[PDB]
Amino acid sequence: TGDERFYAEHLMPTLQGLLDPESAHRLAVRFTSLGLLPRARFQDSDMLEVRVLGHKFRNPVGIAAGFDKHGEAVDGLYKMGFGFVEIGSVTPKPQEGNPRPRVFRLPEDQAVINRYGFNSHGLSVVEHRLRARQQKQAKLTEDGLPLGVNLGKNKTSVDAAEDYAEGVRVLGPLADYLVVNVSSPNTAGLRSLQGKAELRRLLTKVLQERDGLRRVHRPAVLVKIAPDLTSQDKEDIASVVKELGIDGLIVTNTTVSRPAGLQGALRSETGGLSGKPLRDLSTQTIREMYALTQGRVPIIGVGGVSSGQDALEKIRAGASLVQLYTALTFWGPPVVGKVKRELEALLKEQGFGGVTDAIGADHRR
Ligand SMILES: Cc1cc2nc3c(=O)[nH]c(=O)nc-3n(C[C@H](O)[C@H](O)[C@H](O)COP(=O)(O)O)c2cc1C
Ligand SMILES: CC(=O)Nc1ccc(-c2ccc(-c3ccccc3)cc2)cc1C(=O)O
Ligand SMILES: CCCCCCCCCC[N+](C)(C)[O-]
Ligand SMILES: O=C(O)c1cc(=O)[nH]c(=O)[nH]1
Repeated sequence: TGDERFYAEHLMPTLQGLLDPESAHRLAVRFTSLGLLPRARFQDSDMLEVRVLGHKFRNPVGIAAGFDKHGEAVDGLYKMGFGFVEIGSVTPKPQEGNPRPRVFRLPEDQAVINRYGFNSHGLSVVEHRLRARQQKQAKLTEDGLPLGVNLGKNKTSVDAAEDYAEGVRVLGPLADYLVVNVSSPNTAGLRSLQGKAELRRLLTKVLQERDGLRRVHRPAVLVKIAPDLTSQDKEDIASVVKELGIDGLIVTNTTVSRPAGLQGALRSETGGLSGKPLRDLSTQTIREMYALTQGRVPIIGVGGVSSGQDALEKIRAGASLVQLYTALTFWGPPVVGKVKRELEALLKEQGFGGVTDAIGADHRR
């Protein structure tokens, strides 16, 4: 029917009652890849346009990594209304991830816990999948609909930095921006790459490889961090980011914390928690990183965004763009248009000429 209320109150609840989360996810990717979606309707206004990372974004709402892990539904996602698409978290070689079940719903908390473990088709498969639509994407990007590629590492890799280096060389030429994901809570020792010494070495290699690509194929490089960092960790990341000239940060992957108050029966499953319970922890992390980097480093805010208010709070905290995933798993496609519509209304209501004017607003009051 293509209606917010119908999807949230009937279609989605029914779907989740018939299919486990991973099955619903696979089914969703299929329908999305085929463009079988409800009306978009919402028309992006000039107010939502953002210029950052060397690109124009029709609107600041993107689909976070993890929904389209292998780059199979990019075009369908733009059709859904996202201002930008970030694909997967691709590992050099293909790998299956953890055994099932590996993802769980916490309906009473509007949250999800996942421990997929980097299931990925691998760089080669994704490379050819993106090459098949490389020129179509070039036009989309020019039209204000950029593509991001999230890089991960193989479970059995003996050289983490080389895994990311490979990703930069293979998919960097096909992306507007690359994401060095060192914040997955489901890969042993991965988060330790967020440490100062280890991060500096890793990012120096990544940036060298990126700089070695032809200008037209030279993507911006961002680092995606966890919401569970100590104050010391954040200070160190900010320092390395400014020292190396990292282009941006994606703030907050899922959390390994289990906030008091979770009601879901599956709250104690191992994995990263996403959704509403993560929202403010992520917003506060965005706020801190913005201040530590003097507002000079673009931030993509993500974690628990399901409304215009959620989006604006992250923008005012310092995010230039935001992403969502879990909200889509509960409310369906209509949630994209809802967030954009509510965000536009709030911007006007609060006297902002547009999204750009609101970025980091809280720090100036
Ligand atoms: C099932 C699932 C799979 C995910 N896979 C990835 C991934 O491969 N790479 C990554 O950087 N983040 C991944 N994420 C994290 C999301 O990109 C995002 O940082 C986090 O879920 C917070 O946003 P949300 O509350 O809107 O879901 C995943 C999240 C979920 C729920
Ligand atoms: C862990 C995870 O990714 N879960 C999920 C991921 C996606 C979805 C989904 C998203 C979009 C539709 C859709 C698409 C086209 C037309 C109409 C509806 C359907 C299902 C549901 C879940 C879920 O847990 O239930
Ligand atoms: C992904 C399973 C959820 C089932 C709903 C599929 C909705 C079809 C939307 C109809 N349409 C393409 C015409 O807009
Ligand atoms: O593949 C996964 O398990 C995964 C990766 C990541 O970066 N974040 C997450 O929540 N899950």
